[PDB]
Amino acid sequence: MCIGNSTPNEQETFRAKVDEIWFRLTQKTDGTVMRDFLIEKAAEYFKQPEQPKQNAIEVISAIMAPQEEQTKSKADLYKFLAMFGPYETIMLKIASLLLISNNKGHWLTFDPQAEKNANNQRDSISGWFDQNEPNCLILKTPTGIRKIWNKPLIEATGQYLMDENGEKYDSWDKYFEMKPIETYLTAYPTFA
Repeated sequence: MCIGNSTPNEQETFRAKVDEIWFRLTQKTDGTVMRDFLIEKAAEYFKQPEQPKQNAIEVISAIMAPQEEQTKSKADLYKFLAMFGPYETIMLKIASLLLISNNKGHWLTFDPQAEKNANNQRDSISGWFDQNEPNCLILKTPTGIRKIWNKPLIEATGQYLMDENGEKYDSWDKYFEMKPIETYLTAYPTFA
């Protein structure tokens, strides 16, 4: 498990930050912790000024895929920060991906083994984050498979996206506008 499309410095620096925030949230340097405890701490720490803690809890909880997984380790936090850039705008990057996913068919999934269920699909849309490369979102569209990388170190204000071709994007909104998920005609004759 390691962030992809990043240089050695980026991987090294990202690793440090994960160790830091983990220590700051669990008051440990490794080991595991109770699920409800990690979500609680992450919520009050990653929420926005005007965001209800309950809302931060629901959002984080959903993203922490296994709803029935009692313990959570530093790997789980590593995974979470890898998908949504730095912790300063974590809630902004999530708002952006979800913003599109909830208004385009609810194609995003966090539940592990989300890939083993993707092969059992032909004419459907499915998007999940790679398990061994957390910052990479694999999109399964009717026209093939796309790859888009989140820059864990770049805040929401910057261009935190980067596809396989190397093109950078302002956010999940901007990208799913330039590269729409589906393409179907809606034009219609009008003999008014």
